[PDB]
Amino acid sequence: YMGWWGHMGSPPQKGIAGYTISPFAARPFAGVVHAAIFNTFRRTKNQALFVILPVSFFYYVWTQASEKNEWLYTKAGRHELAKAL
Amino acid sequence: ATTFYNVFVKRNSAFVATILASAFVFDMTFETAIDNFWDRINAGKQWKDIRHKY
Amino acid sequence: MTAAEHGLHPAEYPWPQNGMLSTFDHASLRRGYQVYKEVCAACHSLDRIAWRNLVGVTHTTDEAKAFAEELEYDDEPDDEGNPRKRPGKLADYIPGPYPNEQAARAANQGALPPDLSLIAKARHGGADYIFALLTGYPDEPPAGVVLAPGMNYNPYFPGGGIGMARTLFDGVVEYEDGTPATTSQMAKDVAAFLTWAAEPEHDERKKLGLKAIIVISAMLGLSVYIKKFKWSPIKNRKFIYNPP
Amino acid sequence: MTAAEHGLHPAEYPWPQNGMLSTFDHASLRRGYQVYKEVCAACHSLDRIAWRNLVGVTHTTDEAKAFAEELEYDDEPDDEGNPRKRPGKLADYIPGPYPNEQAARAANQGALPPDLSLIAKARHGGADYIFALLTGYPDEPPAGVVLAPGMNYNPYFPGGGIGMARTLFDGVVEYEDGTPATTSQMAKDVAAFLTWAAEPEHDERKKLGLKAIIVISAMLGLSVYIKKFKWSPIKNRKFIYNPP
Amino acid sequence: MALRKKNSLLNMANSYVLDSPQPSNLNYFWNFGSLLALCLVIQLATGITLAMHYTSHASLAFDSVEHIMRDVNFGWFIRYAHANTASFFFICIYAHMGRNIYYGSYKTPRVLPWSIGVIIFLLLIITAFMGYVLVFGQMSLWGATVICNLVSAIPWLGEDIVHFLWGGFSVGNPTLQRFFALHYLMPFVLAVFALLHLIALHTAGSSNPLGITSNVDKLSMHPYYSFKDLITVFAFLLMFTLFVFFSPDKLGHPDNYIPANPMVTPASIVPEWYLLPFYAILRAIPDKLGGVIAMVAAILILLILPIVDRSIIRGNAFKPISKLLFGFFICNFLLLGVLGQVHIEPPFIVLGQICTIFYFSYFLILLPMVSTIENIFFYIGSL
Amino acid sequence: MALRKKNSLLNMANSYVLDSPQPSNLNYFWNFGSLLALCLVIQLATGITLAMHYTSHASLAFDSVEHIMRDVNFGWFIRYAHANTASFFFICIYAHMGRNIYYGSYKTPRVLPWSIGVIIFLLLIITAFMGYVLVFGQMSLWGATVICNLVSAIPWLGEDIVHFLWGGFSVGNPTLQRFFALHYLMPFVLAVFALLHLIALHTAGSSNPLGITSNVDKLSMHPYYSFKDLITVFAFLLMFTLFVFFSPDKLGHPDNYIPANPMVTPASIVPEWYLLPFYAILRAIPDKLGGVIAMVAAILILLILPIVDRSIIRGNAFKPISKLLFGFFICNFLLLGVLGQVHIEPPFIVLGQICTIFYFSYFLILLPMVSTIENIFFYIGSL
Ligand code: HEC
Ligand code: HEC
Ligand code: HEM
Ligand code: HEM
Ligand code: HEM
Ligand code: HEM
Repeated sequence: YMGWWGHMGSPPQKGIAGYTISPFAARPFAGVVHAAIFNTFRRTKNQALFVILPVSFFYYVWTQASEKNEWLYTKAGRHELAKAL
Repeated sequence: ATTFYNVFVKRNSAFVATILASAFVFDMTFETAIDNFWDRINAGKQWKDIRHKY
Repeated sequence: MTAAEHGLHPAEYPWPQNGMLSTFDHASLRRGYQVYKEVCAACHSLDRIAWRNLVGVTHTTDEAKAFAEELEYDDEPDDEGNPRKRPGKLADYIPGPYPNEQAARAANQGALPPDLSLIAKARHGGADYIFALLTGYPDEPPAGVVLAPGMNYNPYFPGGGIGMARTLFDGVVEYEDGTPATTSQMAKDVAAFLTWAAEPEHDERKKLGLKAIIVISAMLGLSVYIKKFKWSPIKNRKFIYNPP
Repeated sequence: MTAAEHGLHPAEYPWPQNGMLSTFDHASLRRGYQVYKEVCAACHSLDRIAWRNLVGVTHTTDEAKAFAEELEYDDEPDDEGNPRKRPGKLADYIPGPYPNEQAARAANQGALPPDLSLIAKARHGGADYIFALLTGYPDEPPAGVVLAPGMNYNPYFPGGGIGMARTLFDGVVEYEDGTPATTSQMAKDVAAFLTWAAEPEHDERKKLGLKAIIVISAMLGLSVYIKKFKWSPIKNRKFIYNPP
Repeated sequence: MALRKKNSLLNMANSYVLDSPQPSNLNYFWNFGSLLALCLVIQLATGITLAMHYTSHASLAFDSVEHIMRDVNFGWFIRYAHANTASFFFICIYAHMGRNIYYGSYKTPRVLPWSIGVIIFLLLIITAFMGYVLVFGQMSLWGATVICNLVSAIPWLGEDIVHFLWGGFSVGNPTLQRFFALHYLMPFVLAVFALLHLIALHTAGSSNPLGITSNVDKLSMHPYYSFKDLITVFAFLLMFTLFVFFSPDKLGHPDNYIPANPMVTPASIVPEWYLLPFYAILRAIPDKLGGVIAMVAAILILLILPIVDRSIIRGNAFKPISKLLFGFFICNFLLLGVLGQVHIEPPFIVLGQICTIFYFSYFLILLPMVSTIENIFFYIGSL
Repeated sequence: MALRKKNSLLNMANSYVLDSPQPSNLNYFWNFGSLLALCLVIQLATGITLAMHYTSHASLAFDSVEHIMRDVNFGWFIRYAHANTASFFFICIYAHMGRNIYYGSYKTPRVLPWSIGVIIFLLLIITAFMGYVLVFGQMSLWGATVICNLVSAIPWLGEDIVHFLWGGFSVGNPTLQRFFALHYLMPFVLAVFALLHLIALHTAGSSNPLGITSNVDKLSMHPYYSFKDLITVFAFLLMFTLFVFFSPDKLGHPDNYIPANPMVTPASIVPEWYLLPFYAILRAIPDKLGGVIAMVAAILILLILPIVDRSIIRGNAFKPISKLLFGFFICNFLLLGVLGQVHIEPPFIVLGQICTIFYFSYFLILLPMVSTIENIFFYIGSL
């Protein structure tokens, strides 16, 4: 499934012209400020829900469970604990 | 500044010699500099600061 | 579990050694050794500490040799193969108050006072736990606590009933540096001393960490420049496609 | 080196255990233990042998427990942490005559009688050396030998001057099996016993070796048949060459 | 022809670290492979060094570790480095497995590197469990006791096997000495399997975050990924530094600084943090043997990902529903970790069981369903 | 295409042990390679097992070996197997090196496997020396003392390096514990180099006893050399059996059954038998540093065989004069071995020096001369 240099196993390529400049000729940090602010904000915004939803749900679950557990082992929670066992 | 490149950078033998000599200097000076800094932020705390009583 | 069964969690006190760049206060360490020697050493060993460990931390070579030379240690047998004692040397370990566990328990109504060389690492809380425990004996147990015989109430100890009685009272030690020996002062000093005993590398470790942080930070910054530099041909690459 | 400095090399005696298929004579082992116990044990320890090791070699479980129970061994401290003794158990090691090296040397004009658990492996010659040494004290040292004080002449010992005096004399032991306890008989028995002590696996080892020899021999024979079988196409290959 | 290609030995190195053709778009999550190799190298160097100072006999083991801390020059560093890197090794291995699951690295044609990887993961667990025992503190002993007693569940022979592992009737000297020997060995076995999974991967090449072929656009491993790997090496070393130098015991259990005492049982016997999710899965099943099977199945079930993922598309970059499901799966795995260290009390008992059901249902139900549905949405959605 | 060729992992195995094309005329001296692999496997298995029972602390080491002999089930066998196989490993390695020298396996195109082989030989020596120390009997200690004191000869830093090796001011606990760790490690390093020299060899293929190309007539490694290797495996196991079961201490020094005593110096401090020729070479030079250099040079000089053999013909099968010279060289190497264990007394002092001169002159003078002359005799002789 993968070859090696010169016979990598790409479908034949024809008509793509690729251009680049020397590392010494480029500014390595060109547009870094724009990227660090706007690009990172864009990428983060687009992924936010996929992190926030599961994290917030499982944190809420843990919070409820730890608070119940704490309450069951107080004086006030004696009766509810007796039933729970 | 071409001069600087030509002397210290162009030949890799010279570049590596320069890097190692710089590492030697850095290592010795950084040691001394941190020692002094550490003694100033921890003044009166360390054994060397109370040793004089004994 | 009940809070009682866990023990009350000790406050976070601002120890001199808290802080990325902070050493122990060695004057406090020295005071704390004197508390260990005059109070705790009656019941608790410090078996992992040798006299040489105190030198250049709390005491000069001469003071520590004096401490060693006051004691008798087991020598190699004499020429008739009879046991002999010798005076202590700096390489000797600080000797314990009891010859074995059984003797220790017999002297403490069944409880075994732990070795204190590691106790600051061996309990959640560290210095703070030792300080809280030594200072945290209430005059009277909270109403309704039933102590087992030979137990004392201390909320910081898990379960509440600890076999060690309160031992620090104002002026049980006379510090040689003129510091007022209050319960709180002595507890702070001995807790600092025990923390040092548990992690004697602490001061050196934090200094080497400072050097490491600085060098590694600079290398991280430079590695980012170098990565960006070398990758710019790939990032900057542009294409023109003319379908054939 | 001179022959003296090497020691005379001991004769090859025909021990019952010499021979690929031969075990120790266990009756001799038992007799030899009795010689160890009544003669050598005064000066020499047998520290690597436990009472349990004698069981089913030289003695029954009951005889060996009796031997163990006659002695006192250090117990765990009592409840006041005072030292205690207990009677011996089969798990205990046979105890030495001296508490340390210094006591041993003091009792033997400076010489240290070695532990005998490994002595059969630890000297060139093995059983033969032990037998030769015990039986090889001449009445008079060869004319011209100057013995150091407290040394005895024995040609088998390197240098000739050995700190151990002759100890086996006719009838120092009374064997329980009615065998005449002659110097030579006792030396043979104790030498056999010590050989067993050095290599207690000896009997089992040689039996497993017999099984291994047989299986491995058969496998070697068959591997030759199989090799020849599989190789015959290559060995038997024939060519016809017609230059093109 | 250049020497690095001509000479057979150099050419093997060349094929892996220099001319190796990589996709040109690997993101930073492809850097965990090299971090894991760095952890493995640190563990070998520090581990072999500790072995020069450690004594495996139970009468001396704990004290030999104290001797390393106190007497050996830089012993404190080598000990803490070894102990903390064991934690980082698991952070990196979970990250690496997470990357592989999210980007579908387990799909054809990479089932073999994935499957060998599952074995590497098991060997890492065994290695780290045995290494923990070597300290012979309270957690060392009690952890060994409880974990080795799980083998008692194996029917008929279980008891006999436990006594065989222990070399004894309880955890003690024979167990400690054998774990030393095996703990020394297991990292070399682990290195061999790590190398095998790379060799297996080299037939297909690395996957990439788009999940398409990279055969069209390759980049030499060096210098591009060499210098990109340096960034995470230095980021890793910064995290390593903050633990090893400034908080060396944050990841540790204090009870392991108390010498092993078979009489006193510690308050709560929990494994090291990285084993906690498996421990929660074990507690979830009431049956002893059931629990053990579930715990093993929680690892071995990874082997069925190649089958149960029915997607026509490799990885999750373009699959919104799969990404949500993956998010929940990961967070549930973390909740299992947390429930592994709580006390067996309400309401965590029931919660642990629900999380365990969610864990298994991801592989057995949800991933097959969601991947089937998304296939259909891509087809109908683009018509 | 058959699976063993298709799958990359299987194909690596296939290329070495199954389809590997071998000359059809290898004789029994080509079987030492597999015997050495068998020794290496036996040493790993027995060694790792001993490590489960051995304690590296100097206070317990000797006693732990006695415990293995006396208490551990089959401990006697595992101990003797490990100790005797160390001897067989050197018999087989000398046989393998002898085969290689006689048949010109060191000539192009096989210089690289030969040269890696010389390093394997050095690692074997170090491995076996450290393993011997672990017993901590009298020979263990005194051998470590005298061998490590050779490093004191290195100018300026020599003394400092010895203290560094020892971890102390004499051989004692620190030395023993570090040798344990390294003795455990070194066999794995040795296995890697053994694998490298095979990979290097695979480019040229095995030489053969005629010294001609075998490209014209090849045989699969299996089944032909598989079944031929079995014969020597069983012959080896028979020899192994006779030592391990019937004479387990024939190759041993009795003094190693006396616990190490730094005060008492044993009568005669000699290395294990397989290092004796190098010890004779060392004694031959009066200068301390000279002696050490000569001893190392006696091994490293093997690296120049590719250069100093000027023959146009590979190996000795057809070279009567070279065969005689080789015979004398081998017998001299055995005489050196014998002189390694005699006392430093007349007339063995002078004899040791003459044998050492003969040893070096083989590589430096005689082989270059004889190989040049035989070239001429073949050319003139066949006109
Ligand atoms: C005369 C007895 C005695 C004196 C004096 C004493 N202790 Fe203790 N200590 C004990 C006993 C007994 C225990 C065990 C209590 C238990 O386990 O119930 C103990 C326990 C402790 C513990 C650990 C409690 C735990 O979490 O297990 C610390 C820390 C401690 N002591 C420190 C000190 C310090 C610091 C001093 C004095 C400066 C001190 N002790 C003085 C008898 C003493
Ligand atoms: C009362 C003293 C004493 C008795 C009885 C005694 N030995 Fe010894 N034995 C020694 C001493 C002392 C040495 C050390 C001699 C030396 O190194 O010069 C020794 C040495 C030996 C040696 C080793 C000699 C060597 O090569 O180093 C053997 C073997 C030995 N004894 C066996 C026995 C046996 C068997 C018996 C009795 C059956 C026995 N001994 C009785 C005191 C005794
Ligand atoms: C010691 C542990 C490991 C090391 C050192 C290691 C190293 C690596 C390296 C260097 C790569 C190639 C670069 C990369 O993708 O990051 C890689 C790829 C891979 N590893 Fe690991 N790995 C280890 C453990 C695992 C485990 C536990 C798994 C699976 C459970 C695994 C599965 C894979 C897979 C599937 C790939 C191919 C991923 C891809 O490039 O698409 N590895 N590994
Ligand atoms: C994957 C590689 C490894 C992992 C994950 C690993 C893990 C661990 C862990 C978790 C411990 C417990 C540490 C503690 O809390 O003190 C430990 C201890 C130990 N490991 Fe390893 N280890 C590895 C490799 C090695 C190797 C190769 C050696 C070589 C001998 C080794 C030797 C030791 C020793 C001697 C200890 C006991 C001393 C101590 O606790 O620090 N380890 N290891
Ligand atoms: C652990 C030690 C070693 C092992 C396991 C080993 C194994 C092998 C094996 C299996 C072969 C191919 C089959 C054969 O010819 O016997 C071989 C060939 C070879 N070995 Fe070794 N070897 C070892 C040590 C050495 C040493 C020390 C040397 C050289 C000083 C060496 C040099 C060679 C050479 C030159 C060949 C090619 C010989 C030929 O086929 O003509 N090896 N080795
Ligand atoms: C090339 C492989 C090896 C060689 C040549 C070798 C050699 C030796 C030798 C000569 C001894 C002295 C034996 C004695 O007289 O009692 C020894 C002891 C030892 N070796 Fe190895 N060894 C090897 C591999 C290993 C390995 C992989 C281990 C794994 C730990 C190991 C563990 C030991 C141990 C624990 C001892 C001490 C116990 C004893 O003396 O039997 N060896 N080894």
